[PDB]
Amino acid sequence: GAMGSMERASLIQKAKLAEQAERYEDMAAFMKGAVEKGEELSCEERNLLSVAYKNVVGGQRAAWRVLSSIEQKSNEEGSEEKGPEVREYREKVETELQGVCDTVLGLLDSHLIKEAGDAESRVFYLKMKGDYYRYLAEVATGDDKKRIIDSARSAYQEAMDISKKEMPPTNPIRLGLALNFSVFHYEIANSPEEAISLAKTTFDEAMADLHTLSEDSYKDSTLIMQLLRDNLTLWT
Amino acid sequence: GAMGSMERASLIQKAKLAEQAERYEDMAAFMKGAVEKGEELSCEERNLLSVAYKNVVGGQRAAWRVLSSIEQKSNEEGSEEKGPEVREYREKVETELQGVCDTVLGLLDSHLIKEAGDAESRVFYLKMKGDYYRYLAEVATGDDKKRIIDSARSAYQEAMDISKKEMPPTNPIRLGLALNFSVFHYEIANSPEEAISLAKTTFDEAMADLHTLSEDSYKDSTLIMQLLRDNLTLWT
Amino acid sequence: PRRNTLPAMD
Amino acid sequence: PRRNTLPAMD
Ligand SMILES: [Mg+2]
Ligand SMILES: [Mg+2]
Ligand SMILES: [Mg+2]
Ligand SMILES: [Mg+2]
Repeated sequence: GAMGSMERASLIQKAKLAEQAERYEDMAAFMKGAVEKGEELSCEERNLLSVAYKNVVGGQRAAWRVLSSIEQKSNEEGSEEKGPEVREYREKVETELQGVCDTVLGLLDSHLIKEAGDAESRVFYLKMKGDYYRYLAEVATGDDKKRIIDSARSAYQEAMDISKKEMPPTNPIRLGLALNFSVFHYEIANSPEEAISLAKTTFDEAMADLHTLSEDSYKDSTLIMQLLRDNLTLWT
Repeated sequence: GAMGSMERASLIQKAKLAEQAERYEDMAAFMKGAVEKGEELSCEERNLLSVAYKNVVGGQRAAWRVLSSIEQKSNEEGSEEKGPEVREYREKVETELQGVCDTVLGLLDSHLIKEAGDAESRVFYLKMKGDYYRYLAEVATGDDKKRIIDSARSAYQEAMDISKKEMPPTNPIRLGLALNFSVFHYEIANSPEEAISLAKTTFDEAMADLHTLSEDSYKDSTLIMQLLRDNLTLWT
Repeated sequence: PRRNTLPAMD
Repeated sequence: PRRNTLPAMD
């Protein structure tokens, strides 16, 4: 690992500098280096890991969608043949995206998840596992697409089971997990009714628990509740 | 070169796809590959080259400025010592930036400029040479800073001399060259009066030539004239 | 206007 | 609000 000679604390420090500089590829490399030191991650370090890779894969996913759309127009009737270049470049971006997803899933499997015993860390990492299998599913077209989708589902489901048992309904990790699993149902699993049911139950149960919260916790939870409501408004 | 096996036309096609996908590092690699085919670039291909590398170096420059600012706060009195990490990471970003500038300057020197005989191509490439020496000057602190600055100045000056002789005062390349050379005077050469004089003379001479232009040429030239005016408003 | 997942890009 | 040079970033 290219980060093997750098101190864990220095990697975390530079991850935070990279975030401020909007150097998210650097941020992700620094956080990968920190994970590979072998120690568990704190709450703030987990969020650095998530923010870094989400920004990296977000650029790739946006690019893949643009290129996929161009590729599909070219396969319409009446479209002029322009050669293999669009497919080739879409495939190049797709392969790079899949490599980033494989890297994150590898970090979770070696060995973040197996050492995560607290609800907050285990649910966080299982949500991440569901998310990055979901991004693999967005580009999957072959024989293992069903298995990729079921890997995402299985990770989300175990995270949901733990979060329901161990976290209050307003917990921001529980809420973001439910938001993402709901989107999984809507656009990956072809299950829009499940997506809507999950978003609405999650919103309603969080609403009924807001009265227990401080002002700052209330702001954190209601922000995510609004994202759930926005999705419901889009879907109904 | 990693692009040596790809057709020139396919590299240009994929540069345009990369632009649409906002994959500017890819765009720049594709256009570098196209330049290394050895043929001269058309007007549209020159602009693809410029847009690609400007976006790449623009991310690096923005990052360097953030990191430089953090580094300077840390060297204030009363600032807590936090180790070498800020300087190290600023240096890392700076080295990568310098490598991109060196790559562009290498393309211009081997062999874009020496084959550029028309005013539009020669002025374009000399402006690029001034620009990328200018970005080297923005981060230069050592014994060759004066030589870097004079390389930028010399490139801009030859581009100015050609553009004055061979192009109308409303030509968009002439106008953008003057805009950038004016900024060179203001913030690299410590010559704000020269910067203001150049921007105002450039604006006034373009204004007096607008009557010769089509509607579409008028829109192109007046857009850049507004950037000159905005700089003058900032500086006076 | 895309549906929301978390975290969001910068 | 930064002074202008060309081209500008996306
Ligand atoms: Mg190392
Ligand atoms: Mg129904
Ligand atoms: Mg090749
Ligand atoms: Mg004066």
